[PDB]
Amino acid sequence: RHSIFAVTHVLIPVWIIHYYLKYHVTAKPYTVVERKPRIFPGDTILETGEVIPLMKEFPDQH
Amino acid sequence: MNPFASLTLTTLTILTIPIMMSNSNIYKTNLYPNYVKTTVSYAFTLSLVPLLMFMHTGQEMIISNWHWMTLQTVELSLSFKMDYFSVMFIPVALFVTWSIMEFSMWYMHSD
Amino acid sequence: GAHLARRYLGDASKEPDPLRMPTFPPDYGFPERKEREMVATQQEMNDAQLMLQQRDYCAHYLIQLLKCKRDSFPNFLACKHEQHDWDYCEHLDYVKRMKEFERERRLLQRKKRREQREAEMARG
Amino acid sequence: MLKIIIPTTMLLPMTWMSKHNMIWINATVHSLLISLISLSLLNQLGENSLNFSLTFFSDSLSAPLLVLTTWLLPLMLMASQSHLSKETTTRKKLYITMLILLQLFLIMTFTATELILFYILFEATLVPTLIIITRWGNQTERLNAGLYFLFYTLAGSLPLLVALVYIQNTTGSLNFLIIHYWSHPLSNSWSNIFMWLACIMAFMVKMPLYGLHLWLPKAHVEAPIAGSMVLAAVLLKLGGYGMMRITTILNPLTNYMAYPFLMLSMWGMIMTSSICLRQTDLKSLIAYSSVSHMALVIVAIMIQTPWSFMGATALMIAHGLTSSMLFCLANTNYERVHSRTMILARGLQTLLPLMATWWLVASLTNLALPPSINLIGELFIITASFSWSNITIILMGMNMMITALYSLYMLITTQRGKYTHHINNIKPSFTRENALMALHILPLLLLTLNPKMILGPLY
Amino acid sequence: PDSWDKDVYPEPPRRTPAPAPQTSLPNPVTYLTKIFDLLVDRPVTLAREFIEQQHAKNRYYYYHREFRRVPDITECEEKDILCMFEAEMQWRRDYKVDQEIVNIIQERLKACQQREGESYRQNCAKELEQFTQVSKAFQDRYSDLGAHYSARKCLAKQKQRMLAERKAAKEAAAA
Amino acid sequence: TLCLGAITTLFTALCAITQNDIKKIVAFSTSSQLGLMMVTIGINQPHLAFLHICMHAFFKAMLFMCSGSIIHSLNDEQDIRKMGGLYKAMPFTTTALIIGSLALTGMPYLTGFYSKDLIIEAVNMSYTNAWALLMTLIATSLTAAYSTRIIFFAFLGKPRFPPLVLINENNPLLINSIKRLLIGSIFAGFIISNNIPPMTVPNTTMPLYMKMTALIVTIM
Amino acid sequence: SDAPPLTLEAIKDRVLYVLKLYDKIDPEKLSVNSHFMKDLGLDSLDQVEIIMAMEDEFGFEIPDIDAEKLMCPQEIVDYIADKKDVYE
Amino acid sequence: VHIEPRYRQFPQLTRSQLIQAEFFSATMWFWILWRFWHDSDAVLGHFPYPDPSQWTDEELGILPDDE
Amino acid sequence: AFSAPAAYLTHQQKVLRLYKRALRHLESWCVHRDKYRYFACLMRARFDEHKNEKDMVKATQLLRQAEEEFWYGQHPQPYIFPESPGGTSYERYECYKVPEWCLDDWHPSEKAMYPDYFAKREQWKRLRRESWEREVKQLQEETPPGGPRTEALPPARKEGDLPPLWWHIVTRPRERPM
Amino acid sequence: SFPKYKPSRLATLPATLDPAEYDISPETRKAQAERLAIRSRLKREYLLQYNDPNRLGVIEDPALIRWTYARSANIYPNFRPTPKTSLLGALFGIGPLFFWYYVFKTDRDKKEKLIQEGKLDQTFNISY
Amino acid sequence: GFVAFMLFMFWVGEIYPSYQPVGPKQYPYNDLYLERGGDPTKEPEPVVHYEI
Ligand SMILES: CCCCCCCCCCCCCCCCC[C@@H](O)O[C@H](CO[C@H](O)CCCCCCCCCCCCCCC)COP(=O)(O)OCC[N+](C)(C)C
Ligand SMILES: CCCCCCCC/C=C\CCCCCCCC(=O)O[C@H](COC(=O)CCCCCCC/C=C/CCCCCCCC)COP(=O)(O)OCCN
Ligand SMILES: CCCCCCCCCCCC(=O)SCCNC(=O)CCNC(=O)[C@H](O)C(C)(C)COP(=O)(O)O
Repeated sequence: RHSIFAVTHVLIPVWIIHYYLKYHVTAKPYTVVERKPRIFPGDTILETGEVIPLMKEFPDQH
Repeated sequence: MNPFASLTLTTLTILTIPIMMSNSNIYKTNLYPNYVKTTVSYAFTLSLVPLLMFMHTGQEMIISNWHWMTLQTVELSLSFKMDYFSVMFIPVALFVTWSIMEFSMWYMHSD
Repeated sequence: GAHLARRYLGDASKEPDPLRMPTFPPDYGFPERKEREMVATQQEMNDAQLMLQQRDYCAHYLIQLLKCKRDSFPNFLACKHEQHDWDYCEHLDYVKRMKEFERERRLLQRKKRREQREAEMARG
Repeated sequence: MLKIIIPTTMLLPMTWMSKHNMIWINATVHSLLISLISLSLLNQLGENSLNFSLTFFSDSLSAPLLVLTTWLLPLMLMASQSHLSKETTTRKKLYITMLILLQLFLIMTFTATELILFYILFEATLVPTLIIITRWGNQTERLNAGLYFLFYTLAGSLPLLVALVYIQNTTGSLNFLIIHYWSHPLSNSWSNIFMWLACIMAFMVKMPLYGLHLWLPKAHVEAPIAGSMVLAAVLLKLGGYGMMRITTILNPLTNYMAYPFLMLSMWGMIMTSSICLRQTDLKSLIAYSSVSHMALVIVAIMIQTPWSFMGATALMIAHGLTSSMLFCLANTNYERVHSRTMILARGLQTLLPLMATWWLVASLTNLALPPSINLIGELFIITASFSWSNITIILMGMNMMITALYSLYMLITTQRGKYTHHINNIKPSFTRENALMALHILPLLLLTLNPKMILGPLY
Repeated sequence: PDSWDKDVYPEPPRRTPAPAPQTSLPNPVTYLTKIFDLLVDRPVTLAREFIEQQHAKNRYYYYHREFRRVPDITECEEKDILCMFEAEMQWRRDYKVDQEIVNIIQERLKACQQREGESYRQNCAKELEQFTQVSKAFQDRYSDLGAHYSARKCLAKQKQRMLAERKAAKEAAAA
Repeated sequence: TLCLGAITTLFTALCAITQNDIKKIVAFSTSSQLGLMMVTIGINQPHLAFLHICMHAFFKAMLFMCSGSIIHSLNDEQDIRKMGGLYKAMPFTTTALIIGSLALTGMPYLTGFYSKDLIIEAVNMSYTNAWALLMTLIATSLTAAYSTRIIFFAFLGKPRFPPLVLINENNPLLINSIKRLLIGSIFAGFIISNNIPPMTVPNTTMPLYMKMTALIVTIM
Repeated sequence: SDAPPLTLEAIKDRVLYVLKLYDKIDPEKLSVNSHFMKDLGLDSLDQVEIIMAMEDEFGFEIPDIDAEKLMCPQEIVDYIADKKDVYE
Repeated sequence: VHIEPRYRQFPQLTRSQLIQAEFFSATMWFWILWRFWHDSDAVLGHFPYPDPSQWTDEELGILPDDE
Repeated sequence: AFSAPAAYLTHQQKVLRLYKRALRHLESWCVHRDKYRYFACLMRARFDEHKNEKDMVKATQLLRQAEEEFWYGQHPQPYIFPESPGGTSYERYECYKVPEWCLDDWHPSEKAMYPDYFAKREQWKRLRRESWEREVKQLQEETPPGGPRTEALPPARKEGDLPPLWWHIVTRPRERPM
Repeated sequence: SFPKYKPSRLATLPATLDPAEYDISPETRKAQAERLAIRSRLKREYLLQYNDPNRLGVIEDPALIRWTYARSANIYPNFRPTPKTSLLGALFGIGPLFFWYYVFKTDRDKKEKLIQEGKLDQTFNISY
Repeated sequence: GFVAFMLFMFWVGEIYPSYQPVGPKQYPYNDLYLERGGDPTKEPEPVVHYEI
């Protein structure tokens, strides 16, 4: 009975919402849309293995 | 699936549970204000996580979960924007509300 | 600043118009002007999704600052050199804009002197 | 459609052969069952209407109105049995018979395929209402009210009848399907102008349009509670529905014949909302609020757009529910203190907390709080009006402000402050009254979850 | 998922960068993500697997209704009520389908605007152009019809537009 | 938007400096800060305005709770003319309200600094209405003016409350809530400022007197 | 909690406390029954000032029509007790 | 913690409230001093403001008035 | 509030009320106690300067310019006690005041709780019922035929009488009812 | 001596600045006595019913009845068609109607003739 | 008087704005022609910036 509050007010609601989003909301197009991640020079793309080249050899005004 | 959407919606959803319990026995007891304050504190703690995700990768989202009605060419859906403004303001508001409810437990004791 | 006093209280015809400048050709007083170059390509800025107002001639330093912030996320006190470099590049851009303002006002004063004094020697 | 009509007709011998102490129970139970059965008409098609037979048809415009009528009968029975307790058995049965006959006429009116049958039932609804007002009203003014209720209606409807028969002489039919499929434009002539006026002014009087509305405060104030409930919730809408049917033959004349009515509706909407701010009688305030909402409905129908028609349908349903609830709320306090003066009984939140909650929710729906269907209809009408002309917002927004100003005003006057000291007969709320308020308010809120069911044919 | 057609609702190939840690500090996002997985996603997945197992034991189908093409209002006689009725019903169905086409294009536009972030003005040009074309065609077809629109009124509007275009072309051939 | 914000912030700050109810003074302070938010919207700095919203929430809520603790201790008295020397009698409340007033006035490296300091610099360094800029600077001075009024009248001097002293702030709920928002009002500015991506081009080059203008007008 | 419930003894003690700090009143011959006019030889202005001092003492002000006729400490104690619902 | 009224005397104080108030005042002051020691430019600016008058005509491209 | 008003205020009463208002507004202007004491002594001296004026026309005109000076120099935001008519707690607890007759409408289950309280309530109701007619008779006896002249009420005068019209004064809800 | 306060409709003259309260005649005192007597007689009439143990319900107030009746039902019988009432009715009842008609008709004429010319920018306007 | 004075002074401040002694901010690719709405098929007029 010590943590009975966090299992009925947090764990149960997040079970229902995650089930609802994962299997019902995302079953239709464009219901959950994220902006694409930022890509920087030198990054490696996980999906295709592509590598973005670096950025044009700064004049290096140090 | 990305935990971002589930956590952002759960933070908002769990705030409504005491409103559903307002007709229960706890509402007639003297433990109701503490229960509301604890719910708000838990909501703030949960909302801290999407903020960390955004500060890590700049993650933003829109969730159109429930389609309400279609007016010929205009679709009205229950949609939530989870950009920088929302995911930054929600924890700040929850933190302030938590402090103010704890303060109200003492300020309004004899009400 | 004092430029506002000169334009509003003094002769405005001798003072640059911030909305309408430069009016003199960029190659007028210079024999050879090197065109300002850009390091970051259009695709790199588009993929970084910087902002349409952050896509200036200092965008490459901003890109490295953003990448460094993302890479060392927990340590938010690690992107100091990149922040300094971006700030320095923006400061140089602002100094260039101040130089352009001063150049254009000097050119306009010199133009007024030459035109009205060749008129003065042309009226007698 | 007879599956609704015949049980309603059977309500009459059932109440006339019931035991003296069983009339209310039987009537309430069976009217509720009839409402449940009528709830099946909400399954609508889109393309075309449900054409049961040559005589009766159901549309996405008719079905919500029918359901509202069948639902309003049990609420009226519940609200009537308190102040009719001392009445004899025969007169109680006669009162219930008037209510049943009114429901029967309204149900047939909303589903008639042919315009003369619609007109005949439309006039037939007058007689039970007149009898109810002039026989069971409380004050001496009721008689005058009855006269005002009668001759305002007939002076509008008698020309319509003439126009109707004239139309059947030239078109050959008054069947609404034939009228809609074989519709032809109206030319710009004096004869066409007067036929337009004859086709429109009866529904204008029924709305009522500002300037033709003087019968409504009298009739709604002097009527008993069930009379006021049916007059505000359903009878006014007889105008709107009628207009939505008859404007199909009035194009393109309505393009310019509608200007005086639009000006009257917008300005008089402002005027009646302002009148609500200085009103000593609590029922009169509700009546004038109804006038303002119906003015907005008139604007919606006159501008002839799909968004305006949808908004008008939604606002008609929402206002019916809200105005009926407000009249019942006022009647509870009237039966407490036997006066309609708004400032007599004050601070009632201290003495009746749950009834205060009911008052608050009714006031919120009256001022169109989102996402209630009241605001859905109001916003659709306002958007269509803005498309009609951008300056309309100036009036529309103004109306919104004044509406809130009087709604909360009512709420603040009767519920807040301190109680009147000498009034010591304020008993706790009965279960009947609380249940009546709940049965008003819960369907209104549930309609928010499925708004299309009240958005009409244009959805 | 494969529930919807990817040609009707397209999306770009979804490039995501690989994590490139630059500090020895632990990443709280990854630890919280693992906790969320283990305590939320696994039980939800198990419940869904049970529900899908139950659905598999009871498999039945529903069908999309196909409507024949009937003659339209153009080849209906003036007072033939039956042909007019069927043509009007077909026209109403076509109007509904056109509304849903506009809805699909608007969904594409909205999803593009959200997906592109700060680059939406340049990277959603194709969606904007598609919506412009569809919106213009829809406005030509159905605008200004009014409260009681019918296939006859749409036909009259199209005939008026055709007359205007013919007169414009005829006077352009004279210049 | 810029002109509306400027007139709002200066008018409300001007009203605040003569008020005697503590809640009224803090409410006029809230109105003035909202006017500042509107002026930073008007110079095309929406992210800076949002940052000010987040920063101002902390110390304005803390200031209201400090006022509430004072009111509750003095038997529901809200007039500063009847609040005497509470500096020693209510030490934690005095500390919290001092820190909140310092955050409100833009004391460096506090929550209000990272927001307010930047807004003033951006208004100083933009093509802007001259009257609006002057009004914003005057309102910045008036902010310190009414903060001084609150502190001086409520905490300094000799007692002016009724002789039956009921002063008691030793309740864990009050102390803990104030403490939480106090830690917020001290560190949230730095944390949030360093943990967000740069959404603006920074003003890196400006004359020194223009750099120090906000502090100078506050000192005045 | 809030202030302790008020008692008649406390009200009387505080009224006499305030009166004994008034310079125009002899502290030792002042009684709860002393008339301000007949026994203490004060005038109407002194009575107004005494009423104001009592209002400051108890944090509430007495209307003039009531204040005009409080002519002895016992009358003030009774008025305060009746106003603040004190019975013991 | 039970605290009583005192009637025209300074109220009774606890040690906890005094130590917490002092601790948080000291925390604020230490934070300000520490940040100013490490991030002084944020108040004082980091880059020098140029003087436009110290710029020659050659580097700004102004001819000597005779062309 | 407890005293019946008279037809008019005497000159002495008007002068005293002006003195009180002026002192209160001076205290509003002079926030600090020592300064207020100094200027209140000055006000008292200036006020005593004309205490022994005999010509009532002169005293009346002096009162007139005193009122004019007060209206010109009053504090626009004077201090108000929290529960005074302009105060911040004026009618704050009015919503918690419930009339005693409401107790008659309680369900018998509600009255099953608190048996002793309702026994004493029945005793009080019996007292009021038994005293009403004597109160009415005393009011009729003591009232001049031309109706009452003021709103003052008489006390009880016999052995076991109660003062007429006492019930609603005695059974006030409370000042802090909840 | 000091600047004088002048009253207005929404900021009335204070009692202490009212000369009528300083120029007192015996008839003024007797009128005040009559006013107090009327108030006292009404107060006794009210309090005899308020404190009545056998009284249950509402104490009907004839003043409230008169006020509501005068505000509602007594108005038309006391109305007389007058140039003042005729002009006020004509103005306040008809002038706004033609004002709004002119405004809306002018706006719609502009919009319609601007649609005819093909210059209104109606792109993306498909809902109405 | 206060409101009229504020309106007049705001109008004056609009007539005589405040600004810094700088030239326009410069952007690389023809003032970001493709970024601000594109239309990449019409050869935009080249905006060239030079060092100073
Ligand atoms: C209290 C509220 C009651 C409800 C109010 C209902 C409002 C109904 C008003 C009807 C609106 C318009 C009616 C007819 C449209 C035009 C009217 C006329 O004024 O317009 C001019 C008409 O020209 C002249 O003005 C003739 C009309 C003047 C004679 C009529 C008397 C009007 C005086 C006002 C009487 C009050 C009416 C309401 C009584 C209660 C236009 O000139 P023209 O385009 O060439 O002719 C058009 C007609 N054609 C095409 C058939 C040829
Ligand atoms: C609550 C009060 C409401 C009052 C409503 C009164 C207005 C009703 C509208 C007019 C009523 C009678 C119209 C007749 C029905 C029209 C049918 C028709 O088309 O007949 C016309 C004939 O139209 C008429 O004759 C009507 C003329 C008016 C006769 C009665 C005059 C009464 C006063 C007139 C103005 C009042 C009407 C509008 C009042 C608005 C509401 C106050 C044409 O027929 P033909 O003879 O074949 O001609 C074809 C070639 N052109
Ligand atoms: C601070 C903001 C506003 C302040 C401005 C106020 C200006 C006021 C300045 C001075 C006021 C006067 O001169 S006041 C002039 C009034 N003149 C008289 O009163 C003459 C006759 N005397 C009496 O009637 C009694 O002695 C009486 C005095 C009543 C005492 O009576 P008791 O002994 O029976 O109490």
